[PDB]
Amino acid sequence: TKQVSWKLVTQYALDTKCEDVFLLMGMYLNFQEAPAACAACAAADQPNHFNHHEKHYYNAQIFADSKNQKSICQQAVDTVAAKQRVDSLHMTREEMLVERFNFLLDKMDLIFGAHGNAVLEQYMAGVAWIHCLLPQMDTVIYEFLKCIVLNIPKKRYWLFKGPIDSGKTTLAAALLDLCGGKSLNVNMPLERLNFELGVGIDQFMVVFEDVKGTGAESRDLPSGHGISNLDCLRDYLDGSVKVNLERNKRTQVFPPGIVTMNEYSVPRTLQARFVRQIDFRPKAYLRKSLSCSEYLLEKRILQSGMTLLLLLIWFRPVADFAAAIHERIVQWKERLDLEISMYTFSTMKANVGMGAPILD
Amino acid sequence: TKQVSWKLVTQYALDTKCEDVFLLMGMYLNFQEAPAACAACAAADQPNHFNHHEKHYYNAQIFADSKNQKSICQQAVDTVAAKQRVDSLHMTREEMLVERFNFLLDKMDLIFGAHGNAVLEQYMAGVAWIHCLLPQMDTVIYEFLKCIVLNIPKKRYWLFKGPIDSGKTTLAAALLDLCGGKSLNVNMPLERLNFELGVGIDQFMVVFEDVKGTGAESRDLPSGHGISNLDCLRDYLDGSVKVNLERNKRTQVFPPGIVTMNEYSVPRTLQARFVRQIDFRPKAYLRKSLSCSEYLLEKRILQSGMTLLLLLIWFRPVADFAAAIHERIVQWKERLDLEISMYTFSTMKANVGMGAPILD
Amino acid sequence: TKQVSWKLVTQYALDTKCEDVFLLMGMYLNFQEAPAACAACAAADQPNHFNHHEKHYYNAQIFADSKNQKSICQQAVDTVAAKQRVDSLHMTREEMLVERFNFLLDKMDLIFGAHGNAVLEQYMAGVAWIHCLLPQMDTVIYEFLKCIVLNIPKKRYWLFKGPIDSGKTTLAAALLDLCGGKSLNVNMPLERLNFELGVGIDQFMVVFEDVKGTGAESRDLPSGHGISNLDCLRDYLDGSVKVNLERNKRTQVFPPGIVTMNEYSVPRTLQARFVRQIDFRPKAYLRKSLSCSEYLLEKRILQSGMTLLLLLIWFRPVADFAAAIHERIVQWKERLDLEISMYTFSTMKANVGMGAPILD
Amino acid sequence: TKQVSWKLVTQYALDTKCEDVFLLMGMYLNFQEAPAACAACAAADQPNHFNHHEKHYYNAQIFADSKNQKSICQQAVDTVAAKQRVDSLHMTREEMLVERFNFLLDKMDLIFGAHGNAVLEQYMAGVAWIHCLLPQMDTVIYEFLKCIVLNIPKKRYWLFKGPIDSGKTTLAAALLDLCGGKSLNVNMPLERLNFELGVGIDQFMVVFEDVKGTGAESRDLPSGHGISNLDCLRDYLDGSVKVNLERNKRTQVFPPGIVTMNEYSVPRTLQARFVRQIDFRPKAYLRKSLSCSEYLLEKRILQSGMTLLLLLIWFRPVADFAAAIHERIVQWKERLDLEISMYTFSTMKANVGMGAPILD
Amino acid sequence: TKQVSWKLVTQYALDTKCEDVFLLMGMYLNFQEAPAACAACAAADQPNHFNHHEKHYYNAQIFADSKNQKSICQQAVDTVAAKQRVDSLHMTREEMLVERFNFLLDKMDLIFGAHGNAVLEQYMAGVAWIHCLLPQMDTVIYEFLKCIVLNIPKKRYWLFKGPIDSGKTTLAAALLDLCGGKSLNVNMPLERLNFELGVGIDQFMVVFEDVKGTGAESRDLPSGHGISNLDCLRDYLDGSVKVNLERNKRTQVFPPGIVTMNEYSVPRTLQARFVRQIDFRPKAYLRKSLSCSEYLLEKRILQSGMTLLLLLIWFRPVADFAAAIHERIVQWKERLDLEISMYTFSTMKANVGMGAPILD
Ligand SMILES: c1ccc(Oc2ccccc2-c2nn3cnnc3s2)cc1
Ligand SMILES: c1ccc(Oc2ccccc2-c2nn3cnnc3s2)cc1
Ligand SMILES: c1ccc(Oc2ccccc2-c2nn3cnnc3s2)cc1
Ligand SMILES: c1ccc(Oc2ccccc2-c2nn3cnnc3s2)cc1
Ligand SMILES: c1ccc(Oc2ccccc2-c2nn3cnnc3s2)cc1
Ligand SMILES: [Zn+2]
Ligand SMILES: [Zn+2]
Ligand SMILES: [Zn+2]
Ligand SMILES: [Zn+2]
Ligand SMILES: [Zn+2]
Repeated sequence: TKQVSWKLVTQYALDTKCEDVFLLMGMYLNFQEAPAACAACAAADQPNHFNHHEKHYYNAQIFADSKNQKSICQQAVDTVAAKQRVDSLHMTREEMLVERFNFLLDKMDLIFGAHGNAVLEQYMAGVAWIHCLLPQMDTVIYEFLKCIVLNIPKKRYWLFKGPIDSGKTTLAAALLDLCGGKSLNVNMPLERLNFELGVGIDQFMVVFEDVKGTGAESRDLPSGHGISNLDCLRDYLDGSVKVNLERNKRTQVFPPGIVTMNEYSVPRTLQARFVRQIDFRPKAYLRKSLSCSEYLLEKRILQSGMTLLLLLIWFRPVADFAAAIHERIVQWKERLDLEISMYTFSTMKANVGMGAPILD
Repeated sequence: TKQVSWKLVTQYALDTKCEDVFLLMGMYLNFQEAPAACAACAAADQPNHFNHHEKHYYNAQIFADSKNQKSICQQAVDTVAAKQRVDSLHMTREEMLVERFNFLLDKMDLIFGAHGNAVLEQYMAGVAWIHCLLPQMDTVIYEFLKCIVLNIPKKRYWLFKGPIDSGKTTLAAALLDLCGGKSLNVNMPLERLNFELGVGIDQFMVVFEDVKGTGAESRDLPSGHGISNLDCLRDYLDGSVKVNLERNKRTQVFPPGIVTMNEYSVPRTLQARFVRQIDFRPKAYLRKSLSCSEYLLEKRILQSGMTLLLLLIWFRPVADFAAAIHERIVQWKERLDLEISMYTFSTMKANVGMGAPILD
Repeated sequence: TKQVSWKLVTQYALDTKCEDVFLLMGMYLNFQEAPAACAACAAADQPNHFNHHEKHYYNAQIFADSKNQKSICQQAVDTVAAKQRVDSLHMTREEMLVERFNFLLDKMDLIFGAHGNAVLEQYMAGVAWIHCLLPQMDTVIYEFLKCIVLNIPKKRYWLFKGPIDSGKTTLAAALLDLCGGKSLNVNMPLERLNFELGVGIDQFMVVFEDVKGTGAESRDLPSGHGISNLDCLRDYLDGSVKVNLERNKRTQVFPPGIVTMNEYSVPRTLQARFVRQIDFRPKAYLRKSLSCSEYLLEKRILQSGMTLLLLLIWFRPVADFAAAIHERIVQWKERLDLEISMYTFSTMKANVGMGAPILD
Repeated sequence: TKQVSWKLVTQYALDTKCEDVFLLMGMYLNFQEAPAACAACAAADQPNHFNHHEKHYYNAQIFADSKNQKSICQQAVDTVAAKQRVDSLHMTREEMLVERFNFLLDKMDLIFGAHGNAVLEQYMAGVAWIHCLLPQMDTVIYEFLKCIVLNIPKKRYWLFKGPIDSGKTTLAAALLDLCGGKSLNVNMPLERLNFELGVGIDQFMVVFEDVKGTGAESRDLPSGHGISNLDCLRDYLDGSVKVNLERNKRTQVFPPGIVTMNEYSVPRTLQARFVRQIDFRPKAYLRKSLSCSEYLLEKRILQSGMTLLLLLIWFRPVADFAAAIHERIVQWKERLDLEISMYTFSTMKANVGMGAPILD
Repeated sequence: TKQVSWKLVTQYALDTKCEDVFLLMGMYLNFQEAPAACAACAAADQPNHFNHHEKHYYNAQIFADSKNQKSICQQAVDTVAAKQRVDSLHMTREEMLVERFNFLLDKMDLIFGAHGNAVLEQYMAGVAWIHCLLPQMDTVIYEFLKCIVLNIPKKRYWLFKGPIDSGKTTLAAALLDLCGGKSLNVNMPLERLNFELGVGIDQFMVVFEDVKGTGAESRDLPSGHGISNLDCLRDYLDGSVKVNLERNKRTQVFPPGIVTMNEYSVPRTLQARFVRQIDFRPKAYLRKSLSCSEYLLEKRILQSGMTLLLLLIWFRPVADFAAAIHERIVQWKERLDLEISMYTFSTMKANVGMGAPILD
C-alpha cells in the first residue's frame, strides 16, 4: 500500500506557520481533488491553498486514505512549535519583526491585488485619521518598534491612559497587530494569574489590555485586580532577568509591550515601570470624521497592523526598514504613489480636522 | 480479511454534519442489513438513513466486524470539526446563512412531505401570530439577518427586553434556530465565565439568554451576575478585535447575536453596546389567541426557525434571498400559494387581533 | 489461533441492554462452561444467562483465552450507548414506553413464573393499597403516562407535595420505575448543578426528589438550595427549547417528570411550571393497613413499577395499551382473573379502608 | 517463544479474591522458584502461596520473562471485580454470608493449626468478655446477622450509642469484620460526601463510624457534620429504593449496617431511621478484667470477626448455621469441646464479672 | 536484533530497592562501558555501581540501544513496589527491622571503610552526646524499638515535647532514620489531610513532626491545625483496626511512631493516645559541647540512624540483636573496641557534661 509523507505534511504546516491540528487536517484534505479542475485554484483568493495544491496533490490523495490522520497532523504542528522554540532563542529581534512585516505584506499583496476586495484609498484614509491621533505619529510608531526590537531592561513598557473611545484601545490593538503579539487580561485574582501570564511564551510583544484599579467607582470606573496584580510583576515588566512562565513550560525574559487603562490612580512603584506614558484625550473632530467615514469601522481598518505599516511605507524612506524587505517596500511605495500624493494626503488630514468625510 | 473504508465512514459523517461519535457509530451500524428488505428505507422518514443505506451497505457489513469501531468514528467526527475550522475561515457569512437555510429547507421538505406528519397550515398560523408580535415583523427579521451577515463592529448586538411571556424569549429562540447559533448563560461568577464563552467557537451567532441584574428583588426579579459580567465583555460584544476563547482553543472575533433580559437597570457602558433595543410588552389578544390555538405550543412552532423562514418565503420576493437557494424558494412559494392566499393570511392576523382561534 | 467474535459479545450486550463493562465481562465469562452440565441453566432463574448460554458457549471459551477482554467489552458497551443515541432521536415516545413495559413484563414473567419466588396475591394487595391512596388512581397513573408520552411544552411536570410517609415518595418512586427514568438531587449549590442535570441525558423521565426550601426551620423542615435552583431552570422544566446538558455531552429537550417536596413555600414563578399539583395527606387507615401487611414493605412492592403496571392491567381494557403489547396484556389479564375477582379486589380495598390486613 | 497463560494468572486472582494489582504481581513472581526446594512451601504458613505454588510454577517462570506483567495482572484483577459485580446481582444474601464465614473459617483453620501461632483459649477468653458486654449476647449477634441478611426496608440500621471505651467501638468493629463490610466517615462537608458514600459499592454491610453532632462542646464532645449529613441520607438508610453511588459507578440499594456515636442529640427524623438502639455504658469490671488479660488487646482479639464466629459456634447448634457450612461447624464444635466446657466457660464469665484475669 | 533482559533490569532494581524510574534508568545506562577500564569501579565508592557493573554490562549495552527504556524501568520499579506489598503482609516486624539494620550496616561498612571518608571517632562523639541527652539512653532507644516491633494497640505512640533546640527534633529524626520511616505534616486543614496520611502506606513507622496547637501566641508559639487534626485520628494512632489510606490505595493498620511538638496544651482525648511522653529541657552544657564539636552538626551525625545503631552496638551485647545480624554485630564490636574503650567513652561523656569539646 501507498505510504503518506509525514515530512511533506510537516513542510506544508511549516510553510503556512500552522498551529491548529484541525485546521491543518481540513486544509490538507482539500488538496485531494485534481488541481486542473479546482475552483479554489481558479479563484486564487486563498494563498495557503492555491500556492500549495499542486505540490501536495498526490500526498493528499494518500492522506485521504490514512487511518492515522490526526497523528500525522500532530507531528506537523509539533514541528511548527519546535521551529518557534529554535527561533525564539536564535533569531535576532530585528529578524522577528522582518518575519511579521513579511506576513503583513503577503496579506496586503492579496487583499489589494487582482483577487482581493480591499480598497487601498480606504486604508489610506485610516492612515490620515491615525496620523491625526497624536503629533509626529510616524515617529511615535517608529520609536515604539525600536523600543520592542531593542528590548532594553526597564525601558520596554509604554502606558496608554485615557477614557473610552479616545483612540487608546485602537492604537494599542493596531500596534499589537503590527508586531504580532498577544493580549493579556490581569483583572482576575492572583490564583489564576500565572496561567494567563503563560500566554506570553515565545511571544514578540504583549498588551495588558484594559487594566482596572480600585476606589474609582465614584468616577463611574469599574473595580478590578489589574493595577494591584501589575504592581507585583516588576520582574516581568523590567525584563532584567528570566521569569518562570507556565501554561512549568518555559524560562524566558517576559515580552515587552503596552499596558492600557482608564483614568485610575497609578501607584508610584507601578508608574516607575513605564519609560513612556501617552495620555489619550477624546477629540470631537476625530469622532465626527469617523462617523462620516463608516468604512473605517465596518472594515476594521483602524485596528489593523496593515494600516500602521502603510503609514510607515508612506512617511518613511526605504533605509528606515530592514535590508531584507527593501524590494517589497519599494514596490509598495510605487503602488501608493499611483493613488495618493503628499497634496491629496494633506487634504485627507485637513478633512479629519474639520470632522468631515476623509474621502472626497 | 476485508478492510473497512475509513474515508467512506468520514464521507457519511461529512454528508450528515455528524459531530457525535456515538450517534455516528449507531447510525453506521444500522446500514449493515440488506437495503431491499429494510423497513426504515421503505418508511422513508429519516433521510440520514434512507439516502445513505445503499451507498454504505457493504462498508457497514465490514464495519460491523471491526475491532476498532470507536477510532474509525473518532477520525470521521474529527474530519467534520476540521471542515468546520476551514469553513469558519474561508466561507463568506452569506454562504454560512445559505448552508443553514438549506438545512432548514431539507427538514421542511421532509416534515411537510409524503412521509412527514407536520401540518403546513398550523405553521402558517404561527407565521400570523409572529407577524402580530411586532410592527413590520418581516422587516425586523430581515434586518436582523443583515446585522448577523454584515457583522459590523459595534453594530452586531440587539437587546430584547420585557417581562415573562411577552414574546421576547420566543422570538430570540426562533431567530437562534433560523441562524443556527448557540445559547449562553452568563449568570455564573467570572471564574466559570471563560469556559461558557468558549461555547461560541466557530458559531454563526449567539444568544445571551435571560441575563439577570442586581437590586431588582423589590420588583420580584431574581438576582444574578449576568449584567455585571456582560459589562466586562466589551471586546466580545463590539467585535472590533479577535478574542481568545477556550473550552486555549481558538482566537476569533466573538460571534454577533442577541441579549435577552427582564426589566433590570442597564448600565450606560453596557447600553452603548446595543445597536438596537426591542421592548416586549404582553398583549392580552396574543395570549388568548395562543390559548385557542394550542397546536402552536404543543408542536413547538413559535420557537422554530422553519416558522421564521416560512414568514420570509411568504412576505419577501425571490430576489431577497441568495441566488444559490432561488430554485428552492420558488418551489416553496408555489407550495404556500396552494394553501394560503393574501386574503386568508389577513383573516388569520385578524383572528390573532381578536384573541380568537387563528384557524377557522 | 482462534479469534473471538467482538460482534457476538456486542450482540449479547445489545440483547441484555448492558451498560456496565465489568458486569458484561463477568456475565460473558460465565458462558465458558458446558451448557449441558450448567447448574445455572438447569435452575432457569436468570434469563440473561440461560437464554444466551448455548448461543455464546463457543465464543465465551475463546473470550476466556483473550488478552484483550476489557477492550472487547468496552466496544460492546459503547454499541449499547450508540443504539440508545439513535433511539433517543428516532423512536417515538410511545415506542419508548412499550420498550419499558416489555422490560417490566419480562421481569413479571420470571418472578411470578415456575422458577420465580414472588407471590402475585401480595402484589395485588399493593395494587389495592395504591388504589386507596388517591381517588380515580388508575386514571391518575394513565394521565401521568399520557403527560410523559405527549411531552407537551409547559405541561410536562407534576408537583407532589406533602409531609413524610404520606404516599408522596412511594408513588413518585413507583411512577419512576414504571417509566424507567432517573432521580435527581438539586439541594446542592449551583456550582455542582450542571453535572447533576447531565444525569437526564437520553432519559425518558426524571424525578427531582425531596426538593428543599428555606425559612421553614420553625416548622421542623430542613434548609436547602432545591427550590431556589429549580426556579432558575425554567427552560429545563418547560421543554420549549433544547438545553445544553453535560456529564458538553448532548443538546436535547430536558426530560419531563415529577418534583417531590415537603410543605415549603413555592415561588409564583416556580409554581407556574407545574400543570398539576397533587397534595398528599397522611391517612391513619393506610399506615395501619400497611403495618398489618408487612410483606408490602419487606418485598418493596409499593415502590415497584410492576405493581403500577398490574394496577393498569387490572383496571384498564386491552385497547388502552399500545398494539405492540396487546398479546402480553391479554395473557396477564387471564393470569390475574385466575387469582382475583372484582369482588375479592373490592374486599381488599375495604380491608385497606378499615386499617386491617389486606389479605384474609 | 513461550506464551504466558493470562487465564491461569486470573484463576489465581479469582481463587485468592485478589483486588490489588501489585500484590498479585508480587505473589505470582514468588511462584517462579522450584516448589521442591521452596522454604515458603515447607513452612506452610501462607495458604495463598503453598496451595498454589505447584499449580502456577511453570506459568510463573514464563510470567517472570514477560514484558507485559502489569497488564496481565490488571486483566486478572478486573475479572475479580467482574465476578464481584455478577455476585452482587445473582447471589442471595445468605450465600454472601456463607462466603464470608468460609473466609473466616479458612483463617481460623490456619492460625489455630499446626503452622499457626494463635492460642484458642485466648480467643475463648474474648468470647467470655464479649458475652459479658450485653445480656443475651449470642442472640444480639444472631439477630444482627438476620437484620443484615434479610435487608428489610426501614429495618436495616442499628444505632450504637455511648461514651469512649464502652464496648461500642469494639462490638461494631467485630460485627463489621464478621460480615465483611466497610467503615465510612461522614464528618466531612456535603461536597466530599458522595465520594465517601461510593465506598459502599458491592459491599455486604457498612459502619458509619464515630458520627459527630453539634453544640455538645459544653460536654467535651467534638463538633462535626456527621449527624447533619446522615439526616439528609434517608434513602440510603431506608433501602426502599436504589441510590446512585459514585467513586457515576453503580445504581444499587445502599448496604445495611450500623451507625456508632457518642452521647449527641439525635434529631427525630434521624432517630426514626433505626430499628434498634443499643446504649453502651462503661462497666468497671469489664475494664479491670481486660487490664488483667492484656493478650486480648495486644492480639486484637476483641475486634475480630473470628471471635464473634467462635461465640456463635460455642453457643448455637449446627442447624442455626447455613447447610453449606454444617461440616465445618461440626469440626469446630469438636475442637472447642476438647479445650473448654460449659463449666470452664462459666468460670471465665465469673472471672470477667469479678474484674480478675479471665484465664486461671 | 539483540533483546534486552527486562528480568535482569528488574533484578538490579530489586537488589538496590530502587523506587525511582529515572534513577534506575541513569544507573543502568552507566553500566554500558567496559568494566575493566571503568573509573567508578576502580574508585569503589558506590556499591550500587561497582557490585553490579560486571553482572549487568552486556545487558546495559543492549539497554543503551533500546527504544523502550522508560517502560523497561517502569516494570522494574513496579516489581520493587510489588515485593514491598508482599513483605508488608508476610514479613514479621522483627524481619522488617533486620532489613533496615542491614541497610544501615551496608552504609557503615562503606563510609568507615577503605573507600569511605567518615571518621568513626566523630560518630562515637555523637554517641556520647546522645547518651547525655536522657538518662538510661540505650534503654530508651531499645524500648522504642520494642514498641515499634511489638506494635501493640494503644501502646504504639510516644510524645516528644519541648521548646526549640532541646534535642527533641534531633532524637525523633535519628529514631526515624534508625527504623526507616516517613515524616508527616498535619498542620494543614482536614481537606488535604487524607493525602498526607496516605504517605504512611507500607511504612514501618512515622513521625508527626512539629505538631502545632492554638491560643499559644501569647507564649510566642505559632498557630496550626496539627493538635486538632491528631485528636480526630484515634483509629490511626491506636492501631486496633485497619484504616483506609489513599494517595483508595491500601487498607492497613496505620504505622506506629512519634508525635513531636512544642509546649502546647494537649487535649485529654489526645493525651490518652500516648503510652509515653518524654519532656525535652534545653541544657546549657549540651549546646556548649556541640559548639565546641562542630563536626557533629556539619556532618549530620546527631540526626543519623547510624549513630543510634553505633550506640546500640557499643552498649548492648550480641544477644540483644536478632540472630540474623549476629555476625555483623560481632565484627562491628571488634571495630569499635580498636578505637574506643569504656574509659575513653566515659571521658567523652565527662567532656559533654563540662560543655567542652567531646574529642581531646
Ligand atoms: C461611534 C462610537 C464610538 C466611536 O469612537 C471610536 C470608535 C473606534 C475607534 C476610535 C473611536 C474614537 N477615537 N477618538 C478619538 N477622539 N474621539 C474619538 S472616537 C465612533 C463612532
Ligand atoms: C399559557 C402560558 C403562557 C403563554 O404565553 C406564551 C407562551 C409561549 C410563547 C409566547 C407566549 C406569549 N406571548 N405573548 C405576547 N403577549 N402575550 C403573550 S403570552 C400562553 C399560554
Ligand atoms: C412504618 C413507618 C412508616 C410507614 O409509612 C409508609 C411507609 C412506606 C410507604 C408509605 C407509607 C405510608 N403511606 N401513607 C399514607 N398515609 N399514611 C401513610 S404511611 C409504615 C410503617
Ligand atoms: C486501657 C484503656 C482502655 C480500655 O478499654 C477498652 C479498650 C478496648 C476495648 C474495650 C475497652 C472497654 N470496654 N469496656 C466496657 N466497659 N468498660 C470498658 S473498657 C482498656 C485498657
Ligand atoms: C547552634 C544552634 C543551635 C544548637 O542546638 C542544637 C542543634 C542541633 C541539635 C541539637 C541542638 C541542641 N540540643 N540541645 C539540648 N540542650 N541544649 C541543646 S542545643 C547548637 C548550635
Ligand atoms: Zn486548488
Ligand atoms: Zn435502510
Ligand atoms: Zn448456563
Ligand atoms: Zn512455595
Ligand atoms: Zn564500573
